[PDB]
Amino acid sequence: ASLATCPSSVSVEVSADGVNMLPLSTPVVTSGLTYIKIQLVKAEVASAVCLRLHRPRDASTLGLSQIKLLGLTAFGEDQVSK
Amino acid sequence: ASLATCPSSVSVEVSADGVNMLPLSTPVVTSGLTYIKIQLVKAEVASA
Repeated sequence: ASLATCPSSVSVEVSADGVNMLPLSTPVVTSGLTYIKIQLVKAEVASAVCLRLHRPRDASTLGLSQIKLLGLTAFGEDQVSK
Repeated sequence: ASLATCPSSVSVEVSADGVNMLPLSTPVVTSGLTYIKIQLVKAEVASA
């Protein structure tokens, strides 16, 4: 409804062991985006994730609706050619 | 109310004589801006 409060850029840091927190890339810009998709080409073994959301371009507040964490569990063509 | 449709960048061109249309600068990004302000340091005599 009011995405003027959407963060300008978000920086994701992951932790397989849950303590060593390492960045993944430069903060991806998110201003003016209705649907935030961050694809991971390589599926990452993660126990802890830190989301550093930066201040919006023309706002001092953050308005958020839902966080989804899409992944696979341990037991939940090109792969043979090599 | 719904600024998801706000343009990403605007490129302003002026014409003192109204025919020779020429750019002023690189398009300034504007996505996620509620108030679009372009300050002109040197005031410009523009007809178009």
